[PDB]
Amino acid sequence: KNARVIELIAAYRNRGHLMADIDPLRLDNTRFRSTLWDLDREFQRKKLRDILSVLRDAYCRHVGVEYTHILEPEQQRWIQERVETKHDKPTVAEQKYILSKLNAAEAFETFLQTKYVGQKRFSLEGAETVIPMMDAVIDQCAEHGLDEVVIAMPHRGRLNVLANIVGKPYSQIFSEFEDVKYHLGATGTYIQMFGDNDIEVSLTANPSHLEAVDPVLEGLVRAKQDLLDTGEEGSDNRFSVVPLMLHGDAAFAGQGVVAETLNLALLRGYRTGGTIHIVVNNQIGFTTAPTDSRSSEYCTDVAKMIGAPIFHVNGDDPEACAWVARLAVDFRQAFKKDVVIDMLCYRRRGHNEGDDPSMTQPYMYDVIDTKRGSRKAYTEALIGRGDISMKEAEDALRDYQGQLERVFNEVRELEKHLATAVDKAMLQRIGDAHLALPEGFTVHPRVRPVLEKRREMAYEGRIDWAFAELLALGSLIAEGKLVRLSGQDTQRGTFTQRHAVIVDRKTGEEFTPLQLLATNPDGTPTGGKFLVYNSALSEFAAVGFEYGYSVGNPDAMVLWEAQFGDFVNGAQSIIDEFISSGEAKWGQLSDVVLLLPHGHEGQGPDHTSGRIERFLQLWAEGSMTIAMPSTPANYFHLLRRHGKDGIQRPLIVFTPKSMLRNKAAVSDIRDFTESKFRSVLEEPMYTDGEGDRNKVTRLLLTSGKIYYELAARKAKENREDVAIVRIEQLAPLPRRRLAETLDRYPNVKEKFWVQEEPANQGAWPSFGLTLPEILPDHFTGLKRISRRAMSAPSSGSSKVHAVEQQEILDTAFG
Amino acid sequence: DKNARVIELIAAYRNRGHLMADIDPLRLDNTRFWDLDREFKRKKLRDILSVLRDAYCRHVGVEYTHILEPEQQRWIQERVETKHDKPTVAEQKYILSKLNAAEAFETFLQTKYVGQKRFSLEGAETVIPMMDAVIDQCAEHGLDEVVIAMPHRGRLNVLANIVGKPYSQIFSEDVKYHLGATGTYIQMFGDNDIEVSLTANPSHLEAVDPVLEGLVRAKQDLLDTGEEGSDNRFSVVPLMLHGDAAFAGQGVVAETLNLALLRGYRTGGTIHIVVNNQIGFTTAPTDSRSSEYCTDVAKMIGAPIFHVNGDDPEACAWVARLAVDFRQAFKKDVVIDMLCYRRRGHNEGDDPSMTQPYMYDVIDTKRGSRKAYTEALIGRGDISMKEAEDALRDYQGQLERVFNEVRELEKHLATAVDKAMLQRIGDAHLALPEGFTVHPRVRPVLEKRREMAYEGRIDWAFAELLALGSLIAEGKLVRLSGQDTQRGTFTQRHAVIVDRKTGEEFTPLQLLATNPDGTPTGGKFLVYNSALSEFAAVGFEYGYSVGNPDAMVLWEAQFGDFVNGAQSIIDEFISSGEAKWGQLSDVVLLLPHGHEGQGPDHTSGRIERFLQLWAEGSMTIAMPSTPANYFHLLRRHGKDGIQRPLIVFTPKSMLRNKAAVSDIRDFTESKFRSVLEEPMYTDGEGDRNKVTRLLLTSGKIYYELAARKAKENREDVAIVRIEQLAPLPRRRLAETLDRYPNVKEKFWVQEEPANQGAWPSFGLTLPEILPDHFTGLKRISRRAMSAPSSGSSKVHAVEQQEILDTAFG
Ligand SMILES: Cc1ncc(C[n+]2c([C@@H](O)CCCC(=O)O)sc(CCOP(=O)(O)OP(=O)(O)O)c2C)c(N)n1
Ligand SMILES: Cc1ncc(C[n+]2c([C@@H](O)CCCC(=O)O)sc(CCOP(=O)(O)OP(=O)(O)O)c2C)c(N)n1
Ligand SMILES: [Ca+2]
Ligand SMILES: [Ca+2]
Ligand SMILES: [Mg+2]
Ligand SMILES: [Mg+2]
Repeated sequence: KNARVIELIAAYRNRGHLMADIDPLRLDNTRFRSTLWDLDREFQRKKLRDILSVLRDAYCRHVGVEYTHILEPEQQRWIQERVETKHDKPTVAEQKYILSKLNAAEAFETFLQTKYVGQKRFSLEGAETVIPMMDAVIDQCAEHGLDEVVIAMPHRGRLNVLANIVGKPYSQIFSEFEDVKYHLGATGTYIQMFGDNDIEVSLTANPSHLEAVDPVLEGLVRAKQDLLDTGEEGSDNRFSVVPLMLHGDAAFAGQGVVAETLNLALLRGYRTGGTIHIVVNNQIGFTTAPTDSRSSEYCTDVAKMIGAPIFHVNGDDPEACAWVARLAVDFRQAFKKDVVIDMLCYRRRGHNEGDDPSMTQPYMYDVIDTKRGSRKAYTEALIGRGDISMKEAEDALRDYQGQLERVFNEVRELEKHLATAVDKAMLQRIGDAHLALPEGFTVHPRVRPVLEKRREMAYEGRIDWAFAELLALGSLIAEGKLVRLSGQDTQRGTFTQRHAVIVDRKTGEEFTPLQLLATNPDGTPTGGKFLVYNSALSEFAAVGFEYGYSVGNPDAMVLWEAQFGDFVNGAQSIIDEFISSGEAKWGQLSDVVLLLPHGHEGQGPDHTSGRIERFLQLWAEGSMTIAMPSTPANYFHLLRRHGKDGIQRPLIVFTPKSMLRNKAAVSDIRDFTESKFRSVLEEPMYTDGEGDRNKVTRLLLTSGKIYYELAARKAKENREDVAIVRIEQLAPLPRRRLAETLDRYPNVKEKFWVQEEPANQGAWPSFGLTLPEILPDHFTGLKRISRRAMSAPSSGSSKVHAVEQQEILDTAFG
Repeated sequence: DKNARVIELIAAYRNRGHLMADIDPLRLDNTRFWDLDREFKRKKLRDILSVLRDAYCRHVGVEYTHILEPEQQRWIQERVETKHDKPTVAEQKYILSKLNAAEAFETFLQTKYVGQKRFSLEGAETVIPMMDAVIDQCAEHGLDEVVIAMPHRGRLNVLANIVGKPYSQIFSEDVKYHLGATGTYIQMFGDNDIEVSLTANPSHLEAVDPVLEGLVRAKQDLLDTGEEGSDNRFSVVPLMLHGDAAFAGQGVVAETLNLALLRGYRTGGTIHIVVNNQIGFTTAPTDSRSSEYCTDVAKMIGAPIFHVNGDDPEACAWVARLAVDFRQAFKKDVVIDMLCYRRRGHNEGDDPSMTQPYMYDVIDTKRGSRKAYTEALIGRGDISMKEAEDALRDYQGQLERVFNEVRELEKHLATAVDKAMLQRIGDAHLALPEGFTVHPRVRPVLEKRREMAYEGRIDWAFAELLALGSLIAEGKLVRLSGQDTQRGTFTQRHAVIVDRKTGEEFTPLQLLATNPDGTPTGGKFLVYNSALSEFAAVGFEYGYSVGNPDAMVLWEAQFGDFVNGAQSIIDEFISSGEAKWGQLSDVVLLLPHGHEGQGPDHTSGRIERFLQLWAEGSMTIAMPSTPANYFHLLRRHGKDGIQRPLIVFTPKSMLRNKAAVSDIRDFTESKFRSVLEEPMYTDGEGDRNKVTRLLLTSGKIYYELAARKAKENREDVAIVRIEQLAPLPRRRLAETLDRYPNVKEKFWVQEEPANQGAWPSFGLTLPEILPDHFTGLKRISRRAMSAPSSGSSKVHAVEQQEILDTAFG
């Protein structure tokens, strides 16, 4: 009999949530419907009736608890102890405060729908309990003495969140009203009602693309945590900046970026010490029922992927919603792990103006039409429970009216009225750092010559691309800059060229040579730091995270590296919605760098192109910098200009693969110490040699590694009649430098744009249209030499590639 | 108290025993690992404990207590917690032959050719007898086909030893590692056979996952099995292979798992095999995931997960067969996490000890699962010394055969319908089932559709249903899906209508699947509301068109602006599948497009990006301006006998523009017109010779330009529409412009920013393909923008008016 009791306790803990009264609409009519002598027997000693009452109150009332899937026994025990105890009833003051938050939320929803037209799609009606729930999250974070709560959410209830959570005044919110305000960033200060603490509250910008902002929030919070010296890269483990992420039920289950972002939660390179997730589960997605939106019992089932506790709560019970919000913050503080709150509610009205929701959901909306809002329900429950008197409920209705009056009145009143060159000692210091190994450190025999060659390059020149990148990042760290670099296998490098982190052959201990540059020769810190990580196998979440990280710390140097540029299309939503367009749409600035390994080498259509043409198509004056450098020193100056220009603009770099090891693609020490970024490059025979520019009758304009192949062919046939000009900066077009360079070749009779990429790809679709328009005296008659237009970035065969590469070389010199 | 401790101990093994199971063949985690004669209710505590250790703590880690269905938990419990019959010596020798063939293939591949290391299955050979066990168990269930999707690793090994392709066809002439293949699997110890196919894929890991599901669902619908079938067998099985780093990191995995039990997307359960070699290129699992297992995402749909030791090919084969049986019993996904290792470096330039010295010092002391299983069968006494010798002569014989075989290879149409068809589709909207209650606001839509069918003024929404309805009447399977596609985002479609009193669904176009005499046409209308996914949903529909080339398959974006969420499918499959793999798709993407002041995410389907991806006959790209031209576009696409994707930029407010309606004769006596002139010149009293300014455009801006022309009586201006954007209708465009001899200036007019819409490609292409017609072509558009439009509807309205005033200035 005592074995049956242990099985009964486990059944309530494991599956009690399936019986919990969580749906305020009670749509599922079969949810609840599908010995007595032992009830008074004792089984710590407790009677079976007392065990069953504790289990029912904890697991089968307005809170459905999912936690037995958690592999950590200490986390399961922590939830058990706090959920399976008699809870102290909230004070009348706390209850009145919860009611006053529901009064503010409904008074805001009432004014919006009444004052303006076309506001229905933004309505939080049937879900107003999310306002005292969010208030409880922020208040509990303030109680923990934390510094900031950063929110990401979709558009539903956003302005209500602006007024009743962020604390933005109505005059600012509805200043020259109308849609753009449902996507803008905001900041405020939350002051505790019953406490003496305060906390910063911010709301990040987002597109309409639901859940796309999720990794952006995490990056943004991580950047703020690194700046506050809290968390993973901090001295304290408080993670004093809390991500609060809101979601819709259909989007949370359907968008892949949710899983990608959850997968980052405990990674050393991406953890934020746990996110508080709130799903506004109104059991609908426009006209779509949950049975067409997901293959699981709950919209939050994806969170089981990382063993996050999940709390399903009845949105018509704001006390249970506030209690669960505070429990979620406490769990996050104790275990530094994500918590999901599934708030079951409803969408009172139609999705938008042209929607009578009974057309597609007659049953749900016949039930919704018999519902009285959370505010009225809570006022009626408190009255029935004897917690408040008739005068107190009447005073609360007076508070609702005064709050509705205030917003109508306040809005009425508003209606009435730089050098990048470094010294040689800097290069030598970065070279020496590669050999300044910790005591007893064992280097892998294949990594040892790379280190020794870097010391040699630092003092003797012939600096290759891989070392020039580290010279640029190392010199920024020495100057006090925080440098964050990440991507797939970025510590070692996809092409075994980087070795930013080296691994002890016997212990596996990591050593980061560039980190030595964060300390000045005298021993004082520079203020700089090198944060280098291997990312998860994600593009969408990883690019979103790095974009968010550059927003969170505008003073950081933030670089994301694609394994091959070909895989960045997995992050297209981030490129389209944030990187290329965030500045013009929201005034949100990012200095994020995308490194895209690019080049035709015969490795197939998915190991060849970063789709230059797509980034050039997205570009519009002053949105991004787009470059394809051909020399290590020009890449070094490109990165240093980007980190020191004081301008927050994304940089897109088309980086090499085989050209990393091309012996002609090396730079002299003077190119680092006495030069700057060159947007346009001429052949060294004309700038440093005995070449005669006046013999040139044919000019080849190009970008990237094909220059070396064109230069080798010119050298082989002694073609003095042909010159090769490189466009290093593809966007913005270096109009003046390009015009001044071409004027130095007066006998040119024909000009060709030469590229490896197909005719419908690379720089030709934009340069072929733009160059004759911006420089008509220089580029009227410009012709293209390239691969034929293709539906894929290249052929699948390395043999076909080699024939096509040779046809480009023969056409340019034909 | 003692009996209570036993019940708690049993639960502990069932719930968490998989944490102590000996699943890692490398044993890298060094921290990983009384009265027992009393009989409890009746068996001894020692025997109860031994059954739990063998079931949960040996070479198989079982995760199943997360499953909400008690009958599924019970089914696994009964099959795992019992004394299993040891495999016969014949089955053991057969598992060994599959380990011999797979390892020999690997040794041949790393010796004969250079640049192959990156495809090596060494350290993971056990996936070959595991896949063989899956397919053999599906054949034992009498199923029709197993369709495989997998990444690069072991692909050619899978082709020869699973698909059964000959070496002459495999090594004939990197492309081979991405092509589709088909074969017949013949049972070794059984009398059944089953079709085995391998689908094509890009290098983009996990991208093929929803494509496989779509492909399988199309095959299931054709075989009348599953969700849309008469039987519940789901006789076409998706077998999906994965890598451990990709399975945890790619969002498309979760999106595809989310489709597994949906009425519009279910395939009756997928068998998932993760080749968990505990590494991702140079990245350790602790940098790749925030969960204990790479397969933890599968708990999202309550799938059972089996973690298996890849050095134990018997446990791997047993788990594969159990997985098939679970899939058949519950029509739900099963995940097999095969723990193994990657013997060599990721590729030619990789010494894996540089980044993982500890793992590769352990890997260097490992003997293959072939040498292991051969020696373990001697240790067990299951095979003799002569048997072990002959098994080595099987290996050498297999190694010789492939060297000798490749040595020998190296030596040697009208779209118009009759008025009765239109009337039938109109009548269908009022042919309600007995006792059906129409929603009052849906009632006038059905009555207006009968009226339009007989009297004309046919709007866009009805013209679409006239095209789909007429195809169904002709015997075509029509599959239509997308976010809120049954009703339509703009409340315009009503393909499915909902009973106000019962919630019963009624599909008017489904009545056209039955001829007037009562016989079936062979056609069907499959219309669904999709999940809130773009990547998986677009991938699924692309896959569905590949699986049934005879189906009319349409995917509709809520707004064209959200299709960038499916960019990997557009780039890797739709735009390029034909040229890269010879794989054909006739998939239709419907992208609601147009500048109306709803912001940068409710305005553009990015025409410029699709036009940039296009290269000679890869896709058809269109932006129709009339309901009848859209009708003929869809009917041409469904009847042309060409498998080519169609990209359609569809309207939003133009759905209700009273000028954007068509006459019955436009459906009954016309065809698709790639180029459209103004009706005043083709049917009216307009004089083409008065025209001095020619405006070329596409889409709804035509109506605004035509309204302005009419207002000012501008006989000097003509508006020509390009309905088919790609391929450019060169001949029809040249012949149309020749009819306006007094034209002194030509303008391309568009709503979209200068760096967007059709101008970036037309501005470069039109003066090149038709120099006598388009030299001097100028652009009238919005200024170049970093976003598709402004955020303000006020700014939009000013910009729309500046375009109209510039065109008539
Ligand atoms: C990636 C992505 N894919 C599609 C859309 C389109 N989309 C929406 C909007 O863009 C407006 C479109 C409708 C209109 O106004 O005409 S709402 C929505 C339904 C949301 O359901 P859920 O999460 O349950 O939340 P709620 O119940 O709280 O609304 C979807 C699909 C998008 N924005 N982002
Ligand atoms: C979406 C996406 N993002 C990135 C890549 C790049 N990528 C791969 C290749 O394309 C490049 C390397 C080519 C070469 O070797 O020359 S393999 C890989 C590691 C796979 O790990 P896991 O799943 O564990 O499998 P395995 O262990 O069995 O290898 C990653 C990251 C991709 N193809 N797709
Ligand atoms: Ca900058
Ligand atoms: Ca076709
Ligand atoms: Mg919803
Ligand atoms: Mg792997």
